[PDB]
Amino acid sequence: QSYGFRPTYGVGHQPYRVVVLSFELLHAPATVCGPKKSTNLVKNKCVNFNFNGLTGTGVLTESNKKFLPFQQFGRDIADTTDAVRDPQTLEILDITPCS
Amino acid sequence: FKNIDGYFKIYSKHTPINLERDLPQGFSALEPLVDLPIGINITRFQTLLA
Amino acid sequence: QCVNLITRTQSYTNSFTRGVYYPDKV
Ligand SMILES: *[C@@H]1O[C@H](CO)[C@@H](O[C@@H]2O[C@H](CO)[C@@H](O)[C@H](O)[C@H]2NC(C)=O)[C@H](O)[C@H]1NC(C)=O
Ligand SMILES: *[C@@H]1O[C@H](CO)[C@@H](O[C@@H]2O[C@H](CO)[C@@H](O)[C@H](O)[C@H]2NC(C)=O)[C@H](O)[C@H]1NC(C)=O
Ligand SMILES: *[C@@H]1O[C@H](CO)[C@@H](O[C@@H]2O[C@H](CO)[C@@H](O)[C@H](O)[C@H]2NC(C)=O)[C@H](O)[C@H]1NC(C)=O
Ligand SMILES: *[C@@H]1O[C@H](CO)[C@@H](O)[C@H](O)[C@H]1NC(C)=O
Repeated sequence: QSYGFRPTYGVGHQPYRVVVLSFELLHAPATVCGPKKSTNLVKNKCVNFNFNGLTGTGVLTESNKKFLPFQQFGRDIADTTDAVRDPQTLEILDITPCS
Repeated sequence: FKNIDGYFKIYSKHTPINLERDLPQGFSALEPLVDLPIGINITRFQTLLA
Repeated sequence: QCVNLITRTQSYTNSFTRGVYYPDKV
């Protein structure tokens, strides 16, 4: 059946553009997420940092503790969550307790 | 190749040899190559030739 | 369309300490 959709039609018959957003949660997680806010790197009186998901408080530094080009984490013998390289500039970082 | 939690993680590492190979007496680690998030039921596989 | 001429028998051999990979990106 055909729609008329003349400009003088009543509100009950006026056309409405309907957009439906469908979301799937199957057993196959991927990188389909929303946008995240990005800030500037801060050290020197350590501030709280949330680098790519993990959160810490240590002193960001530019030490020569070079990781592998595929690793994105850092852990000591005590499984301490060491700093991760910069997700943007790929600069290697390291953290220590802030006194 | 692995299929766990939907991620088809592929590990690989190119290692040169010197003579005939029979899985020689050497150690070498494999680095992750890709992390395809498809979650495909993979129960068979065939080596593709040219 | 394909031609079936690649099928052949199998064999066995002794391996070594192979297949070790990085279980995590840490
Ligand atoms: C990984 O191992 C290599 C091989 O020893 C290290 O490279 C040496 O590093 C020291 C310290 O700076 C230098 O004095 C040597 O001259 C380097 N050797 C070579 C052949 O380059 C490398 O430092 C190690 N990686 C880390 C992160 O320590
Ligand atoms: C994210 O975007 C920033 C800004 O464009 C990139 O920083 C630039 O990096 C290039 C090197 O590739 C430099 O020549 C520019 O001077 C940088 N610009 C600024 C404003 O810092 C950064 O490389 C990008 N990161 C990724 C992973 O794409
Ligand atoms: C893949 O095959 C499995 C069984 O061969 C299908 O059934 C799933 O099995 C797993 C574990 O046995 C369960 O956790 C799922 O709930 C099952 N799914 C259903 C719909 O019954 C499975 O459906 C196939 N496909 C996928 C994408 O896993
Ligand atoms: C591997 O298995 C085959 C058949 O199961 C057998 O003939 C062969 O001897 C085995 N390899 C070793 C090293 O035992």
